[PDB]
Amino acid sequence: SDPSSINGGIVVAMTGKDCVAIACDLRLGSQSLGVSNKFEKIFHYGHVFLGITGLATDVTTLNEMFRYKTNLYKLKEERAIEPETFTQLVSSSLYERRFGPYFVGPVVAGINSKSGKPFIAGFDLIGCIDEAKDFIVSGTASDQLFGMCESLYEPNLEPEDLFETISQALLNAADRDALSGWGAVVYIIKKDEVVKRYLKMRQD
Amino acid sequence: FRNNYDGDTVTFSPTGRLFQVEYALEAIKQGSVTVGLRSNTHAVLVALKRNADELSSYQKKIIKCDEHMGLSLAGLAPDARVLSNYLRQQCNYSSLVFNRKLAVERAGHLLCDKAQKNTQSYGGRPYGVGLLIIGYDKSGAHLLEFQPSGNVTELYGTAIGARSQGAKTYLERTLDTFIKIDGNPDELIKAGVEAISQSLRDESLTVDNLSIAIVGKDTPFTIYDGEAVAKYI
Amino acid sequence: TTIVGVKFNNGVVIAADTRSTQGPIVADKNCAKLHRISPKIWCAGAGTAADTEAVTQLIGSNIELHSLYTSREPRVVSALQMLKQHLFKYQGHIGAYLIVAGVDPTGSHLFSIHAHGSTDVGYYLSLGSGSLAAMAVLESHWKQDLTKEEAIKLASDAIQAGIWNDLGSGSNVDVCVMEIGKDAEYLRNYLTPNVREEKQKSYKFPRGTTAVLKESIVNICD
Amino acid sequence: GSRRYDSRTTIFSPEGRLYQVEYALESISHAGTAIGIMASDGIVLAAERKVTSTLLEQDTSTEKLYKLNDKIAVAVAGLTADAEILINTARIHAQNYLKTYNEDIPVEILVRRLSDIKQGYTQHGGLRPFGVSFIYAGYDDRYGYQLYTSNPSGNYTGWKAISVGANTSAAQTLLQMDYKDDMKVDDAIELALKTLSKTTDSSALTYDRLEFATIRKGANDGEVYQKIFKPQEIKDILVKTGIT
Amino acid sequence: AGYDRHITIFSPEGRLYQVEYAFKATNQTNINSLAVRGKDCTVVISQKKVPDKLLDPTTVSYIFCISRTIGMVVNGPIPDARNAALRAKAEAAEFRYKYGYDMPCDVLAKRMANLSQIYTQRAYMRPLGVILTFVSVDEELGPSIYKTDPAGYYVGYKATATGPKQQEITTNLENHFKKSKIDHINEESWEKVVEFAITHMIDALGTEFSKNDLEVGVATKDKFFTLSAENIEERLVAIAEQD
Amino acid sequence: GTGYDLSNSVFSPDGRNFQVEYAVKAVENGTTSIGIKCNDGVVFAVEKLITSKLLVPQKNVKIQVVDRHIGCVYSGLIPDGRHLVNRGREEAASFKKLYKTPIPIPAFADRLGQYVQAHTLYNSVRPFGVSTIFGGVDKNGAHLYMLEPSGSYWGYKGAATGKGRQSAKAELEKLVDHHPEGLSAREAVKQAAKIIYLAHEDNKEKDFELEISWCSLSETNGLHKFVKGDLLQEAIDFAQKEIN
Amino acid sequence: TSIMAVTFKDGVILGADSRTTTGAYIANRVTDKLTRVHDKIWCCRSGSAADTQAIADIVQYHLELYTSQYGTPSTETAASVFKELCYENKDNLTAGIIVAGYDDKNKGEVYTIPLGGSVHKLPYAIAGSGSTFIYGYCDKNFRENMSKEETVDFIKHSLSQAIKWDGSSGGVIRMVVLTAAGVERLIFYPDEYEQL
Amino acid sequence: MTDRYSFSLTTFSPSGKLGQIDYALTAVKQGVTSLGIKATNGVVIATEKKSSSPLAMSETLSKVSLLTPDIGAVYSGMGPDYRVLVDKSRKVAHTSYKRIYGEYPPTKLLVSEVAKIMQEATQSGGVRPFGVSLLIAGHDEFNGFSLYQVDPSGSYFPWKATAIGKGSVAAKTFLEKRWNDELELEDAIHIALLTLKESVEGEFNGDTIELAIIGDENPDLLGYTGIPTDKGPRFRKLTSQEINDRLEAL
Ligand SMILES: */C1=C\C(=O)NCC/C=C/[C@H](NC(=O)[C@@H](NC(=O)N[C@H](C(=O)O)C(C)C)C(C)C)C(=O)N[C@H]1C(C)C
Ligand SMILES: */C1=C\C(=O)NCC/C=C/[C@H](NC(=O)[C@@H](NC(=O)N[C@H](C(=O)O)C(C)C)C(C)C)C(=O)N[C@H]1C(C)C
Repeated sequence: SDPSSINGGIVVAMTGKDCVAIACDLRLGSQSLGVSNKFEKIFHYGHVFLGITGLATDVTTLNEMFRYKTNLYKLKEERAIEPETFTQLVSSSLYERRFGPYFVGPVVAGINSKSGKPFIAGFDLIGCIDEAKDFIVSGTASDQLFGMCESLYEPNLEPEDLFETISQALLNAADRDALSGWGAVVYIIKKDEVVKRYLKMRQD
Repeated sequence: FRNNYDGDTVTFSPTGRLFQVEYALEAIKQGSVTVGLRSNTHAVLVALKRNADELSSYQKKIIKCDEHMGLSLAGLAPDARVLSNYLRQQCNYSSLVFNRKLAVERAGHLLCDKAQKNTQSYGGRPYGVGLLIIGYDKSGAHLLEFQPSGNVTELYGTAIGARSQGAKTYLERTLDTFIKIDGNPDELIKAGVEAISQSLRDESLTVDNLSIAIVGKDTPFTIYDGEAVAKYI
Repeated sequence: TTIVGVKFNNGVVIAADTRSTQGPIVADKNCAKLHRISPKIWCAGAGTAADTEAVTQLIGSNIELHSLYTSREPRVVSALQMLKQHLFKYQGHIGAYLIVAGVDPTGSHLFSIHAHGSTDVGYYLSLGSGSLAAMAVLESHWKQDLTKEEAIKLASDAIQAGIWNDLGSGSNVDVCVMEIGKDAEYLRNYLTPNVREEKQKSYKFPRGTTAVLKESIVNICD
Repeated sequence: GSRRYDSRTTIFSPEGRLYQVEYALESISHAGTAIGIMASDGIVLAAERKVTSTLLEQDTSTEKLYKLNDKIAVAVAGLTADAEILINTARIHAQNYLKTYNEDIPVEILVRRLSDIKQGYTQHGGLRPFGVSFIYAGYDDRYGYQLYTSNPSGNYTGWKAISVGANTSAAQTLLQMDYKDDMKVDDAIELALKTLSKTTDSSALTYDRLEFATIRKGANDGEVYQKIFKPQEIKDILVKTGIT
Repeated sequence: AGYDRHITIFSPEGRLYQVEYAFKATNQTNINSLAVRGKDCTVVISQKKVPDKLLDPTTVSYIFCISRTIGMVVNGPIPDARNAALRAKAEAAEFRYKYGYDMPCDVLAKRMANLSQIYTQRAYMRPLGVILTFVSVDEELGPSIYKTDPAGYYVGYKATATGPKQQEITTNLENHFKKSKIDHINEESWEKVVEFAITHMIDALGTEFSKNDLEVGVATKDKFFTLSAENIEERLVAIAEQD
Repeated sequence: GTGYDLSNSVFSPDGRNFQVEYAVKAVENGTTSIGIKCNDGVVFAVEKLITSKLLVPQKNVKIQVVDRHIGCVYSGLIPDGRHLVNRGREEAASFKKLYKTPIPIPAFADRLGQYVQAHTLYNSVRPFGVSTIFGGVDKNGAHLYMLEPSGSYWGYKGAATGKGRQSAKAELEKLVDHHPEGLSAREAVKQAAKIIYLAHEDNKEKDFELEISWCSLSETNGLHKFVKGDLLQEAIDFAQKEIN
Repeated sequence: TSIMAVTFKDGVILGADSRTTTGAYIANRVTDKLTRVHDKIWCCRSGSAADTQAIADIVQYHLELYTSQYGTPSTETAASVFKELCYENKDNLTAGIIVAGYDDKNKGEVYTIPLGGSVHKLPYAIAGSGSTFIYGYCDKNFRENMSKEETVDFIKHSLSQAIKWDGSSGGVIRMVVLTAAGVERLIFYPDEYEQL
Repeated sequence: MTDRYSFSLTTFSPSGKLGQIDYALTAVKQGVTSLGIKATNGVVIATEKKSSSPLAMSETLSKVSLLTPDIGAVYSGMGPDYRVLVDKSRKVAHTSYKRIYGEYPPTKLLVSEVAKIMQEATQSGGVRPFGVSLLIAGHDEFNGFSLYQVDPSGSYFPWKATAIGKGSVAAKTFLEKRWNDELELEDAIHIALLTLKESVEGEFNGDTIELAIIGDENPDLLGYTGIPTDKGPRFRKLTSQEINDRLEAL
């Protein structure tokens, strides 16, 4: 039935002190059948990251679309696109399919290279922009993620702390969702460096 | 002069002439003579068919458009096919939609307007053929003369083509006589053959060389060729 | 969602709550439902959030171009006509319910548009799920000839009626004042009566709590 | 009607030549010279800025070297406006290839496309051809460094060293004189500047009249790098090579 | 090569002959017209010459009502004049429908000027041989005069004249203004502004007029109307009892 | 230069359009036709040349009706004339369909005018080779009009075009002076037949056939009808008498 | 919704309630259902607000353009444009419209255009949900050529009964008088018409 | 009817020249002088308002146009061509950029768009090139201030300062002398007025001159308050008064 519930999966972003984090599970199943535990849902164009939950085919399609668009954007603008701008591009791109949308739940995370300010935003399937200053959740376990975040979260966490927090939010939420899990990955983003870690979680 | 205003039909000459139409009009004069005349009961078409070799055939000059209407051509054979086919559709449309026989006067107006369209719009060329239309409708027997300029006229009789002026004078002279040949087709046809012969020169009208058609009161438009016209030579 | 519009002796003011929802879940606890069409023409929107934003920016964009073309200040009746004809063209498929207001060379104006394209005109209006709660307040306290402050109170009170009594409404109160003589003043988060109480505990985890399978640096430089 | 004013841009001459293509080329011949030299470890693009001034801003300026891809770039000779139209369709073509196959577009595939577009304005449409000639410098894992050339006609060919624009005959001769298969990028870089220096219609070959680009495989990495020199970088290389 | 004179493409001098010849056609009617701005009205006077006895004088006019508020006087052949009027009327109705307010004089003029500009650039469209003078009492700009030509040009005026003797009328008016120092006729009633208009037309042209020699249009707050032969006469008698 | 008369939408150096002027030549060469505006309708008359005894008398009607209250007669290229009427009928039909009321003559006149003026805007079309006299009775009385190949048209008291347009105009102007209080439909019919007979002198070579039609509030009830039988012969007599 | 138009001696009068609804909620209690399409040609709207407004807005545009080209349009013509729109788009419209206009030669005319898209010229017309409750009342009280006073009364009484029984109707009663004298807007409040 | 002009009206001559473009350029030369000057904190563009009748009201006609709140344009050549170009330019800034990214286009890109429109009128069927040259001056966050020139060919280039039209040769020379990479906006405005003077025959005042600049943000010109990140338009057209006050210290 619900297209956004065929493959499953979740994504979640969070802001910390001069840093942003974004994580996702690795499951890609077909209803109850688990099919792949290597389906990362996070992508990036320059220093801007994009996570996408929803129907796998569209997740793939949107990534290929934003790569196309961000590449041309760099060639013409002669600079990499910023988080805020990209958010707009994501929003208009989705609304352009207003009456036959892609079944995805996009999440943007990054640091404005010019202002150094952390940025995260979520969108409904037709572009409605939700720009939160703390966290953004998406996926079949979004309710669980909201519960986790609303409690675990606290402002200006240091990278090392934000990592614990985001990982625990993701992990415990996925464990209550039959369609999420099968491995997770977490990105900790700072002005200078970006670290990627794979979490150890239940495989059921 | 002329050379600067005859490259198409979308150009008027300094004197208000349309040369392309006039040149088209010429193709008719170069065509084989054909005659048309009518009484109050019938309308008749007589045409001289022309051949290429003696190993060839004689190109048909008369075309039936419906059971009550038909015509004879002079000029571009293809164009006559196009126009007569258009006249067949109009006759057909009038029957299918209104269960009404297309009046000859109306058929004429249609042809005129169709022709006119290829004389005011760039790209098109006028039709290079003259047509004589005869038919029997609700107001009786009729004869029309159609010119590629779009001018369509109702007459008692007429002729078009090479040496046509011959027959036309004859009819213009015989008028009072043939227009009264009512209830006697063979007489109207004979008057028609006598008219056309006034435009002969090369030879005399033979059997596979003459073509006659007739329509009237209780006479569905029919063409006669070969031995069928022998009794008139 | 609760959005209202109130006229006062020398202008017009519009207000709205800041809750965004998806089913019974709050999507955004502080979104902005007040949209700027032109400097002095703002519009409050309810219904499908993406729609209130898109249609609002589309007409706004066209109003901008029209203004440059005609060398005149945009007029509310223009935003109103462009919006309604658009919504009508889409047989109500664009879930936008708007309260459009502002001041222009012809005075101050207050209208409302419904998803299918019909429009209303009045001195006080309300739309959204909190529509009824807000309207009860307005029906109980509006009077002709209100002062800028009176109007802001009334508008702000009506939104609260929504925040407190309507489950689809909540959080803060956003206001925008458009007075016939001055610049329009947008008051983002004019009221913030819903601050979360200090959490009972901190859930900051002791580092090393999360089991990591593998690590690596990501190359962002080209 | 209209026929009267139709130039008929797409017809053969009694000799079987395409008038407009010929004339377009005639136009190109007066454009700032552009040179492409391919070495074993890289490619070099050099072009002379036609029309310059004290006031012309150069840090912001670009009129002959355009980046099409991350591994492909072109040098322009002719109508800049016309070139941009083509350049943009080219950038799009590369991105499409990438989206369809998840692989960077092979250099020749991009060139054949652009050449095809041109070829079209040659056979139908009643429009004028693009007054442009491109020198393509790119790299892929199937043919390594490649250097191509396309002109108003819609034909393209590969080269070791080539020039387009003004004084090509002179430039070609000089390159044919000192080019050697075993050249190294810096070798090519010098040969390039020297040739221009000899064909220039100007007094001296100053940096403010040049655009320079190199596609070298930065050894400390293992990948290929595209670099369009900035005013100062050209000013430097101009001193070293011995033209100061 | 010598066709840069038959269609709207450039000549070596960078000129558009077809546009210049279009201007030439505007004088075909051999009629002059002038517009002046009152304190709160706008008036356009135009000569009217109906020498044929078989014509119904009432059906002859180069003045048009584009909308309740916009009035237009044309200098040029009637068929192009009517082609232009009809378009402007449609442009005015449509504008009101889309934007919700009455189209302003200057805007309508800009829109028509742009349309003219296109015939200047597109080869299959010929310019219209007419000069359009639009007048009204704009709700934002007050009395207004905007005129457009076959070149796609237009601008607003304090007053203006058009036709074979445009220069005479113009300099006459220029003078009156160098005198008054104000950019309009300081008159409350339009009847007086109409009288001023006709008076100066006579001075500059050195000709006297009868009620059938003129055509007059007046634009007031929320209405543009034309005068009748009698409305004119009454206005003509008035100037007579001043001289 | 020259050749400003080969393409239609072209402006000559003195601001004219020769193609349209040449059209007028075709009109002037046509049969003479007129229109007289009486005080409750209009009368239309025209010259039908007997090119031969072979033409069936009365059988080639020239005057045409548009809707049920409008009459049209023209001189010049007949086919062009019919073409314009077909457009008029469409235009009248479109108008009625939306506004219910049959098209007012003044509205109809501009419909024809805009259409004809349209054929002087492009070189891909030829101007109309006819001048048309037309009119009828509407909500505001009678209206007579004449349209030129230029698209120009005005309201007339009397109108004439064609070969004998001068004789006619002379005669029409006379009437105007001898009837400052108007003319009756019955009288216009008679007078018209005469004007046609006189104007036939400039073509006295071939014999002709007269045709009259009218639209009078009191005589035809605002509807357009052809004058025939007794009233027709009677007018022929009145004309045949004063022609001697 | 309760709307009616009555032709009388000096012209014609249009009347309507001011209630717009969405279910049982009164979206607007001071609605103006008497819409102007020309100087002296107005209409009464019933059914979809969105549809009737869109239709009216278009007719107004057509009459304005019509005026620019052929002078003043008749009341009949205005009814014709409405009808054309309501008939040709019958499958996507829910508009019951009454067209009333005053002209110097015909006094006042009334054309009712019901849901189907048909047109009906009448001495007076009633429409809207409230109209059903006053068919009897109006049939027994309408007289041709009443005076302005009698007409205003007839309408005030009729609509008060409509407003009384039909929940979709209510608010104030609005009237528009169209005569040679000009255009007059009348408004009657509950307290006044309720106790009639 | 139907535009049968589907073929190019601008073609290559045997010499390789594109006539119509050359002629268009000629038309630009005949045009009234206009110039541009980029300072370290602003850009200025100006031209002379050659009123074509003492009865015309030169204010009702602007040669200096705002394209986006940080980009303005001025020209030389055919006024009507420029006008429609300005409308297209304002629209393209929306349809091809703001509607996609929610922000106005940076100068080079908008210029790039306008340029394309002109290039097309040089190759499309049935049209003539535009008879104008433009000077676009604007500012964007990542590129700062910039000045561009766009020709009828569709070509464009960045400038520190330049002039086009009638006395371009002379004006350009006067600018090459006075310009330096340390000018402050006020200085450029001054150099501007001086440069323009030479090219002006008779009257030279705030009523016969038209000048606007791209400089600091103008919150006062925004029209509303309450949105921190929205600080106001950088484009500002000087007033007749402001121009005269300057001419006094000229
Ligand atoms: C005002 C509340 C309301 O007026 N109505 C309640 C419905 C809420 C709408 C809006 N939230 C959303 O639109 C959410 N997206 C969404 O519903 N998408 C549809 C879906 O079924 O998934 C698509 C369009 C078919 C999400 C963007 C939050 C909301 O909260 N409305 C508020 C106010 C206007 C933000
Ligand atoms: C006259 C009352 C009626 O004639 N008929 C009752 C139907 C009402 C129509 C109109 N009000 C609306 O259209 C309101 N929207 C609406 O009803 N939407 C439907 C819904 O049930 O929510 C959707 C389309 C299923 C709103 C736009 C005001 C009304 O009140 N009609 C009045 C009079 C003509 C205003």
